[PDB]
Amino acid sequence: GRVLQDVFLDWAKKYGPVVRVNVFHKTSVIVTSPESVKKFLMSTKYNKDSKMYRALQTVFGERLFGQGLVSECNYERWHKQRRVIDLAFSRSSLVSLMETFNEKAEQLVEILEAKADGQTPVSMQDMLTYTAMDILAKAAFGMETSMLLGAQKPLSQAVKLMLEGITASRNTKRKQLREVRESIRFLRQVGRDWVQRRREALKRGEEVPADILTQILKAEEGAQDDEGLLDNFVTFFIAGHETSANHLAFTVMELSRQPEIVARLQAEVDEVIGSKRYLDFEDLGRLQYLSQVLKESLRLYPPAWGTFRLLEEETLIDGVRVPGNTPLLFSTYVMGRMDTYFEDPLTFNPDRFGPGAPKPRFTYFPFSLGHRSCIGQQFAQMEVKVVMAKLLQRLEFRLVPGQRFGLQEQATLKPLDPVLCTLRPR
Ligand code: HEM
Ligand SMILES: C[C@@](O)(CS(=O)(=O)c1ccc(F)cc1)C(=O)Nc1ccc(C#N)c(C(F)(F)F)c1
Repeated sequence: GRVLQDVFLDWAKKYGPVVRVNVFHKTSVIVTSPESVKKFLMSTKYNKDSKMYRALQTVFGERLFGQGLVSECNYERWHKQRRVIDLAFSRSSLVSLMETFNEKAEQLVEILEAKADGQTPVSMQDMLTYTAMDILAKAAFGMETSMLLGAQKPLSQAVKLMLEGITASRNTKRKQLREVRESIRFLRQVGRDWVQRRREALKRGEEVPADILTQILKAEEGAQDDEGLLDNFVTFFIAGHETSANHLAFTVMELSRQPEIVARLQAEVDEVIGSKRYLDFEDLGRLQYLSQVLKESLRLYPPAWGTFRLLEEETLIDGVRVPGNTPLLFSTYVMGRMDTYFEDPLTFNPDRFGPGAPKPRFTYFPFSLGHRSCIGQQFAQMEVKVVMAKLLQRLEFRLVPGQRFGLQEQATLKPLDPVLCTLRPR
């Protein structure tokens, strides 16, 4: 259960802060000094490398993320979508999402409580993925997928294959090619239909609370076809649930072998929310220790391990001449595991993020940094606190003997094993 990132870690440690590599069968330079991270990520002068993102824009010759918000590299084209889409992420937009967050988390916990007999194995990876998908579908596009309740099996199956498609396409077979193409076309069709269903409600003068769909449509205002829209549809559908689910899955997985931390987490949910059923916005800020545990989870287990920038002009980086036209790779996974940046890096220790501790300085970036940072950071941090808070209040988890703690790389990092647990009530 090692990943290509673990090899980059070995080389960063051994060959220093500037290392030429092969990723996606392409030359790049991995750059792992905090000073280089600041200089390149913190300036609008450096932009994403279209070359490295082509594997999201299209897969197996089927259009996927296209020139959506993640995969668009040109600053001006990106800046135009971002300025608009940003509105759906205001403090007030996010406050409004609390209900969706509580509703899905509650439904999750209820489903789990029904299986909490200590004998039924439950894939926490699958359940968390269904939750995150149901949350995203509702919060972003105003649709109920009810995957938690067994619905939309074809859609979840389509996301699954598509993800494996992204996995096979850039790294490594007859049916897979067909399945993946079909899955990508199904996803884009799903988006067609949900855009239509929104348009027809609007056509009949119905009222629509501003959301992500509202701003994606709005950014597509004046285009002859809606292919840009479906790009942004698939972008958010995927990016707005997969990393959250992976992050939750890693956190649950790790906590199963951290009883003392669970005890403090439990003690904390009690003090701040009690046995209350609904979490208020202001409740989130007070779950400070849960916050540290999630931060520490992202340090060791970042679903999105890093990012690429195009270095346009030959530049000196930490004493090494790097030629112009070179993709720079930045890895929060790598830096998180280097003892030069984090003491005893392999130890899961949430006190690293405790009150009074200096904040890691450009050595930790699970949502990236600068202008290309994650638009959904706060959205994500909120949903996962809501979900974990409810789990911690009501349930205890035990990993099914034989479950491993390792990682795998699909389109993101996620647990190698499905996180099979048996459940008991707290
Ligand atoms: C804990 C979960 C999350 C983490 C770890 C996370 C991680 C990241 C990272 C590292 C970036 C940079 C990608 C790159 O440079 O190529 C990114 C991009 C972004 N993610 Fe997130 N993300 C998560 C949750 C969310 C959610 C919930 C949303 C949507 C609701 C979302 C939407 C976005 C989008 C659209 C981008 C592109 C931003 C831009 O270039 O303007 N993510 N995410
Ligand atoms: C194809 C690849 O899986 C591989 S990668 O190793 O070149 C890579 C991983 C993570 C990155 F942030 C950037 C690149 C990939 O680009 N995945 C990727 C990148 C960003 C995002 C975001 N946001 C996602 C996500 F699935 F949408 F979350 C996947």
